[PDB]
Amino acid sequence: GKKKVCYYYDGDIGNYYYGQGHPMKPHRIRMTHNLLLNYGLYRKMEIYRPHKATAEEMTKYHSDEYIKFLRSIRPDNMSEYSKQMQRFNVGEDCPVFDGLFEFCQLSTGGSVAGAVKLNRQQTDMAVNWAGGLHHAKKSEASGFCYVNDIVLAILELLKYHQRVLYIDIDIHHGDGVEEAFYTTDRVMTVSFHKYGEYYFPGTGDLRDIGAGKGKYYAVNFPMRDGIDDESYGQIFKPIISKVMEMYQPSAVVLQCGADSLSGDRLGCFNLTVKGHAKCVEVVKTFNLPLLMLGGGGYTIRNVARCWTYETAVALDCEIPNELPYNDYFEYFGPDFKLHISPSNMTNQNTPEYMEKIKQRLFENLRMLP
Ligand SMILES: CSc1ccccc1C(=O)NCCCC[C@H](NC(=O)c1cncs1)c1ncc(-c2ccc3ccccc3c2)[nH]1
Ligand SMILES: [Ca+2]
Ligand SMILES: [Ca+2]
Ligand SMILES: [Zn+2]
Repeated sequence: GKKKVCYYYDGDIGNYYYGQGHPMKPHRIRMTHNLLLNYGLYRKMEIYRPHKATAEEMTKYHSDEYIKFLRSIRPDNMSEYSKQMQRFNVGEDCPVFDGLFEFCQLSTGGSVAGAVKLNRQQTDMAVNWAGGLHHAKKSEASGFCYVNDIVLAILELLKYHQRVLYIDIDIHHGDGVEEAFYTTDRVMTVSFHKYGEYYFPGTGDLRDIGAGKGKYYAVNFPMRDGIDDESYGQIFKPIISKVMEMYQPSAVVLQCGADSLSGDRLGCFNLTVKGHAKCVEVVKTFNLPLLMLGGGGYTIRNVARCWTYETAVALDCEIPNELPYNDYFEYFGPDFKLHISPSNMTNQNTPEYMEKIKQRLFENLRMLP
């Protein structure tokens, strides 16, 4: 029926600045919080402030060398660590900024706290919008991510769950999560993303299905520019339903990257908030312990709308399209509405392409015991 939702948020998260012109804007999490608070969602869920994850917690997946570098690097001592910066991919994409390590601790802290809270059966859904940083590697930062909170949270769930299902609806391929569990059947990583012609991160081919004991436990749905609600909607439920039937998981982690929305400054997809939220509703019908994370998103007004609505969906709460007054009301102009309209962009994904990729995916799903 209606489930218990635990929400994680640190009031300071919005103060971390990546640098002038960088598209990663932590302020989008404070806009999200302010919007869902202003709609009255605080009355229906538990709000918790996440702890600052320790180097011990982070090293359950990451190397000590990489975590020690992260916990010591600063804009002032930058010149000293020139070699280490290159080794760990800290530079233009993943800059060195004031409070970098603290930001990682808060982002991670909520994901691991949600996994613990779910493990103890104290909640049915845990939400951490500051998490979902799917590109971070064992000893390397990548695509604005430094610590892979998702991998750490999955490692936490694996303590009480034999099989965990990871679903990634960000526009980019969830490389870091896929790589972490590429050779195990204990975690199945299913990712829907845009693919081809030097599009970040370069990975996510349909033919990438896992290795060793993890062969057939890595699923990838490569899409082209312009995918709409209708096209995405016809593939998501059938793939997820088959993955549930064959894989039979006991816990689910769903990364909700909003960079797959219409008009995103870094994305080329054309989903609306109702189309994006349809994925949360689909996953929610299986009534399995669920951890909901954030991820991509540069058009911060659309990110705030999307995650406010997906929190409402998780609560089975109907909220009006008319936006309530809030601390960032001017960002949502000139409509001041919660829902967004799709653009006139061409959907390169022909329905036949969608059905062909889906067919090949189901072939691979037949290979599970
Ligand atoms: C959407 S924000 C997000 C939030 C949470 C989790 C994930 C994401 C995400 O999708 N991250 C990946 C985004 C793509 C990275 C992509 N980079 C590359 O392709 C390569 C880099 N090095 C070699 S190739 C990129 N797209 C735009 C820029 C960019 C633009 C302006 C900048 C101005 C200042 C400084 C840096 C900047 C980086 N970089
Ligand atoms: Ca994805
Ligand atoms: Ca796997
Ligand atoms: Zn992304």
